[PDB]
Amino acid sequence: AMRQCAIYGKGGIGKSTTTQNLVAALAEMGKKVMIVGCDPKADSTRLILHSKAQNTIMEMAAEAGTVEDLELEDVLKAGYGGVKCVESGGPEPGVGCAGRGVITAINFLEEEGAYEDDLDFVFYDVLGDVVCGGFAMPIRENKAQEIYIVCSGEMMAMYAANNISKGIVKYANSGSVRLGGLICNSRNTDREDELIIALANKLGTQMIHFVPRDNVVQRAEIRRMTVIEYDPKAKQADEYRALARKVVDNKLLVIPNPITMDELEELLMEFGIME
Amino acid sequence: AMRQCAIYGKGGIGKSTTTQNLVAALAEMGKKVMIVGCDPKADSTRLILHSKAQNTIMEMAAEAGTVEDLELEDVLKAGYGGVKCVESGGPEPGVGCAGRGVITAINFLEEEGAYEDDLDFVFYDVLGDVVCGGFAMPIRENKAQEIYIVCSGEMMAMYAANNISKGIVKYANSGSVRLGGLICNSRNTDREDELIIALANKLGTQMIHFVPRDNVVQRAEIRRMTVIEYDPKAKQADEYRALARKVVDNKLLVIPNPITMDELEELLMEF
Amino acid sequence: SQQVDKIKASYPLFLDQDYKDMLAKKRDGFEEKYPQDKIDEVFQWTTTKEYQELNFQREALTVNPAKACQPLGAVLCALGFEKTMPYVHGSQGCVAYFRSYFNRHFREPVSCVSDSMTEDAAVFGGQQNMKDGLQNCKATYKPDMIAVSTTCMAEVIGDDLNAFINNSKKEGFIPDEFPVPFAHTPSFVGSHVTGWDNMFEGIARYFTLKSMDDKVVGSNKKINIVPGFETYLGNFRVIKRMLSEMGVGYSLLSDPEEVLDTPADGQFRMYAGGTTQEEMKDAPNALNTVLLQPWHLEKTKKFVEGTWKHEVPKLNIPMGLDWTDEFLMKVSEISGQPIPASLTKERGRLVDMMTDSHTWLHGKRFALWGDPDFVMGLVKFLLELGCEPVHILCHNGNKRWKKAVDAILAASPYGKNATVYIGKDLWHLRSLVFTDKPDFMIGNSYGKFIQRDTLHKGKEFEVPLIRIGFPIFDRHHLHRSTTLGYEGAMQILTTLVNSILERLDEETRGMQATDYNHDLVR
Amino acid sequence: SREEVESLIQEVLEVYPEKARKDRNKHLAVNDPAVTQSKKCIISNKKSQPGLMTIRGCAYAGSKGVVWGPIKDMIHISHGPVGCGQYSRAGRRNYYIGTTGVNAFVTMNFTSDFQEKDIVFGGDKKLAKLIDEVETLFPLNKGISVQSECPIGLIGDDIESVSKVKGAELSKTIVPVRCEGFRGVSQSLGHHIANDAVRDWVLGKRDEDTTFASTPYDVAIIGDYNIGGDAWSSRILLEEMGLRCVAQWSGDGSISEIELTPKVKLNLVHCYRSMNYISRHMEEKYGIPWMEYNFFGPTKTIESLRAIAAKFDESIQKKCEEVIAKYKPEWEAVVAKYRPRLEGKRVMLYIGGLRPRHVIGAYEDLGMEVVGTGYEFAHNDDYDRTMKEMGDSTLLYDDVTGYEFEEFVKRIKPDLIGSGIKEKFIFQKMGIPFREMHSWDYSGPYHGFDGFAIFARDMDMTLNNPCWKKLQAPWE
Ligand SMILES: Nc1ncnc2c1ncn2[C@@H]1O[C@H](COP(=O)(O)OP(=O)(O)O)[C@@H](O)[C@H]1O
Ligand SMILES: Nc1ncnc2c1ncn2[C@@H]1O[C@H](COP(=O)(O)OP(=O)(O)O)[C@@H](O)[C@H]1O
Ligand code: CLF
Ligand code: SF4
Ligand SMILES: [Ca+2]
Ligand SMILES: [Mg+2]
Ligand SMILES: [Mg+2]
Repeated sequence: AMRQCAIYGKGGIGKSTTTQNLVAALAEMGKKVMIVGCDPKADSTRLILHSKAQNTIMEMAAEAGTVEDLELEDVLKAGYGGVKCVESGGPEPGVGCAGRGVITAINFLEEEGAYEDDLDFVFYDVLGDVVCGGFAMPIRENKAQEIYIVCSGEMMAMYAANNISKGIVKYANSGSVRLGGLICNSRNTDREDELIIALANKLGTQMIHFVPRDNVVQRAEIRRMTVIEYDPKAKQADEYRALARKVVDNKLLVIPNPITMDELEELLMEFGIME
Repeated sequence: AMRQCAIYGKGGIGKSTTTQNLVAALAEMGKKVMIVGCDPKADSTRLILHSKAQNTIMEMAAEAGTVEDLELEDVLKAGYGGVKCVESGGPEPGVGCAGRGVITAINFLEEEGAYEDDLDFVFYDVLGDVVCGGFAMPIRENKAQEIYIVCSGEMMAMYAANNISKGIVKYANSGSVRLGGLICNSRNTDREDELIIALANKLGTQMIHFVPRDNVVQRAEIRRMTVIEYDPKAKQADEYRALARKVVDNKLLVIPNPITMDELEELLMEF
Repeated sequence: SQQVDKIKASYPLFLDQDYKDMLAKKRDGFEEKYPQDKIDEVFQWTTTKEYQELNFQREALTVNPAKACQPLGAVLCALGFEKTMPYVHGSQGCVAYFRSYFNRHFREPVSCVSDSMTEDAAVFGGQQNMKDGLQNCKATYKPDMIAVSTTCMAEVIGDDLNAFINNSKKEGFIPDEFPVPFAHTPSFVGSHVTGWDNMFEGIARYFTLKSMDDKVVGSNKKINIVPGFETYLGNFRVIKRMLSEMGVGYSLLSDPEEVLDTPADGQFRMYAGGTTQEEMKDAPNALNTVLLQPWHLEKTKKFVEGTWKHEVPKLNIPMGLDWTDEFLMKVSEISGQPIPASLTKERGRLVDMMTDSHTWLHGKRFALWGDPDFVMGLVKFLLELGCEPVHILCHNGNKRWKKAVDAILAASPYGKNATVYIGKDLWHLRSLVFTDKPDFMIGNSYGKFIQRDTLHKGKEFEVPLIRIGFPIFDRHHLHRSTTLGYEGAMQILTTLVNSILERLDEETRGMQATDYNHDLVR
Repeated sequence: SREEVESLIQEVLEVYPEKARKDRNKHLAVNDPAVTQSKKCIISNKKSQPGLMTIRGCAYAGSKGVVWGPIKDMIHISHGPVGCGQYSRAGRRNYYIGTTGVNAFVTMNFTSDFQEKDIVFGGDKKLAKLIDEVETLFPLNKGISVQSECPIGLIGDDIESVSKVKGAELSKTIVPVRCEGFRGVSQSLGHHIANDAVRDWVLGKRDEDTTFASTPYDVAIIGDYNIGGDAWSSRILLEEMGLRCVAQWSGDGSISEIELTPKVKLNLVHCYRSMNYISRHMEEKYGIPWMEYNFFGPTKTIESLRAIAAKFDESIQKKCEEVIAKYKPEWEAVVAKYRPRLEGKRVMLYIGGLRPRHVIGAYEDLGMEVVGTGYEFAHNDDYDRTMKEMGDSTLLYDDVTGYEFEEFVKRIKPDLIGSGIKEKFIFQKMGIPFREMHSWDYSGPYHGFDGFAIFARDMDMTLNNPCWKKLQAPWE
């Protein structure tokens, strides 16, 4: 069975870097994988692609002026490890609904035949800051069966994670969408791991991995390539292998029980973020 | 006569915190202000109010069940220094548009008469991460004339700043919307200030004020009060008065020239 | 000006010279109307083959649809039950429209209520409206049962009906025991027929799901009949009369005939007749369940076969001579009761009317449209009459159904020029009648306009509209007709032959021109 | 009596649960002709209580159904699922002259026909495709309007951009209109949304054009929808008086007439509720004054012709008198024939916004007394205008529920009831003669002098029809 996964989180927390690196590792293992970034930035397919920018379905559909008129080979281009990298992209700001461009892209990808291509895994990069129907569309359609939330020691990430879990609960009766786990990215906080696991426990799902903050991602990134590809031997390369291993190995998908702002507020002080 | 300004930024960067402080400095100054928060977080009105949570128009209107049914006094409550605070609120995750909640909340106040109350300033705490019709609604109807964006040394704050500036650009012919300034929040970056101004210059607006990171800010927040209010004698407290002094003083509203991602790459790389 | 002795209504009042002069001045002076020659040039263009192609090439614009939304289907079905008030969760404008569309076709009052969800209700959800609505409606109208359906605003925001209804009972707004079956009825998905199917499976499911152990199949020795979405009273009446004639015990689930037909005796009756709650509860005890219109009764077929374990027989809507023979024989096999002499006489009479009217009917070309079961039934009957149905259109139809009809057409030498179109509107049909011309059009009142357009091209190009179907708003009491059974077939046969004879008379009425063929005996 | 009517209101309200009962009492009042302000007497234009069977339509009905639909040249797309366009097609008789489907499209139903793919993905791409399709198929249309159904506001579709971009591409005016059903509480906000839509996208096009030649006598009928040809009968009277009618809003209207409206010297407003928003705007932007007038019945028409003529010079005033002289023998003949027939008969009316107050003069012209009247979605300024017209101690109801209406009618016992289609079948059953006020029961026009003859004749045939005697069976 081909698999669909989503990385949702507060912007700037490493959703793209973590998603791309995990897929590089799976690409290292040999699972056939496809990455679609639903985030408007589109730097999501950059490390795997080795391209400064990736032209999107949205950009490509325009000029062309018709969505089905647009060709698949031009739209989807294969990366390192043979992983397909594609970009949903989106509208010029203030016009229409942004999450909407995400939906036309998956539809385009489904209609043009990307799935059932025996790709072992599919990864979605999504902006986790706001949940509304365009964004919540992957949650609405059963676009991604398993959802992983990147979050950190800061209060904003936990609000984002908590916010996304509330999304899953609403689309739970309709869908097969379930939250997989909570990925964790270190900001070099005092007790990031202990805090994330407590929240994961409060949320009802396991924190999948602790990803250490390292200067090595940055070096690889400026080179415009992934850590696993750049220094297979590197310590950060092993950690990303582990997340990849943990995600394939993990069998626990659960409908989240969201915590209140007070519970989130109370739990940050329990580790002493706030007195 | 009356100027309404809206604070925009990435989540977690200080807009609720920055706005509250600037407004309390303004209130201490005697200016009459109303703060309407468009952010789903709704922690926007917390420091001036000294309340754990402020019931949103949406939370109050839901129990009542209808919007004109609900009372203005219960919805709008007076803060410290006489400042008016209200939460726009919003929808349950995955339902309707989060951004629409800003719109019904703003129209309810116009109909209820919050405006034309001889209020000197109106500030909108707004979520700056995603530019959407619903989120960029204050930009579309001329809810706010001058927009101030909170930005810092990282990639995300500068990008969100650029995006919000992209939004102000699309609605320039219909509206009177202009970018008021760029307020820089310290990420304790090595060359954060030169970077914001450099990012700012290319953009077309001068960074209005540089705000340092202080533990005084953290401490005032736990007591559920503003910095200006908790410690008047403080440097950070005096800093906020500078931004507030600068906001009254600044008379420069410019239509932004959105910058390209790469220039942002050369620029981040320059400092 | 008006002579008081003979007052003139809009027509022919505006036909007066002062008004004619005024309109022209208005048209010439401020309308900036395209020249009549241009209008003429454009009109002749739409009648062409070239335009049909561009018209049939449409992928996004629907002009003059032949289908309506789901809640209409849901409200009609809810009306079938005793002392039951249809209740629609969502915005109110929908309820006003359903009552009016129903009022005009049935010329009877239609009772329906809404919880009235607003803009504010859109952000919070439909929870308050549902509790207050359920509480207010019950106190005010005293319905025994309230059946909930939902409007598209409600479907898009995603209010949970089951959760809302339970919390209303839980919070104490309405009793725990008070029946409140509910069915989600998205207007974007399907049609009113699907809407009808959903409401019914929901009502059937609410009454029979919790208790199935006590129920044993064939224990009550009655046959459940599920009508489907039906707007002809004679149909409910005919199905009951024949089962009654045959002596077969039966339960008609969702019978809206008494309420849609209450007498004007000085007192207004909000509720009349209907299927009883007990009839609904004791339904699984039937020998079998027969569905009259199977194409839109698919969800209900799944619940009845799966939950009640009834083996629903495959039978076409009992229209025409063959289908009605099949329905009766089948009822005879399930009931164990024989088809009586009385019914066999009726069939004989239908055949006699067929032999008597065959020459006029033979070879006539018809373009027809409607809901899929009805169209399918009509197509089968016309072929049995030897008529040729050229254009068959079902807007709310599907691929399986189209496949089914083509098979029917293939079986008869008569179905040779016949083509089935689905997902195509009346605008498409207009083009079809103009490019390939049927003798007649069988359809609802929306076809009055297609007829008007054809007469415009010419007298000879006009296709008269024969009304059978729903909605019919320009004629009175046709909803009292019957299309099912032998009786229905007889009514349909008389209307078609007489429609054809009425037309021939019009064409031959010219004095010393065509009156040579204006015969006394036809 | 006042105590009796007050008791009747209290008595009826007993059935309702408390939140609903408390709210409803605010909407039912015994009329005092003396009161200046409506708010003391009655409250109005509030969200309806759920489950009570209110007669109110949605905002889509007010915008698509009443203001926009009547324009003949333009094409109106009902954007959303298939039902709204379908229920409303050819429902209302706003009469127009044109070649349908070729140059005039009023009876036609044009829809985006949303399916779930559209609800999930959104309808903008489809609306644009529909706009292109609309253009190839119907080449002579002079405009396009998109009427938003309920799902449009909810799914986040931006129709303004599509309308702006296509319009630009086709050099055609496309008016996006946000009349989502959930917005507002009655057909009323729709009028405003529609009025505002007309003003932003269609009114100012000939802002700088001075080519059209304008006489000082030019006038525009605002808010007359030509139901049954009401506007035409109203229009001929103004023309005979010497005024020139540049535009009709919006019955039998054309986009060219609307764009030429601001050129007119005076705006005559027949329906205050529906188009007063546009009238005020025109007075602020162009300085054109607007006056409310009533053409129902000979008395209102004479009074109205007189008022309009005063706003003009003596030639017009003189012409006004000739016309009143000309139609005087016609109307009085109607009065002589039908007043003895309808005298002293009590009437109860329920209609949405303009008519409950307006047809009162005509009924009185026939000697009929209007015992009670109400409004489906009328504002309080509408109610301020109503009490002077209504007699003392007469019953007034706003957003009357079906149950309230039946109980009021059973107690009051009016000879004839004027109301809409939903209300009509219940009353006939009850044996009370019913005339539909909205559609003029497929008759009309009821406006003007010509309209009045039809109206007197119509009240008389229905009120005195032999079928009412026949309801109780002879065998007890
Ligand atoms: N484990 C890590 N250690 C150190 N830096 C990291 C790590 N993961 C990500 N980063 C850096 O932090 C930033 C956030 O990652 P990114 O995917 O770009 O953000 P988002 O997906 O939230 O927009 C990038 O600049 C990246 O180089
Ligand atoms: N100038 C500052 N000095 C110290 N702490 C700050 C400062 N600005 C913000 N913070 C802290 O950082 C967090 C994020 O800012 P906040 O206003 O809450 O986010 P948002 O921008 O999403 O409204 C708060 O918890 C606040 O205490
Ligand atoms: S409040 Fe909504 S805008 Fe108003 S009139 Fe109703 S519909 Fe339309 Fe309805 S009939 Fe069905 S459920 Fe929708 S699609 Fe249309
Ligand atoms: S649904 Fe989301 S993406 Fe769409 S307009 Fe609303 S906030 Fe923006
Ligand atoms: Ca009847
Ligand atoms: Mg990213
Ligand atoms: Mg905030």
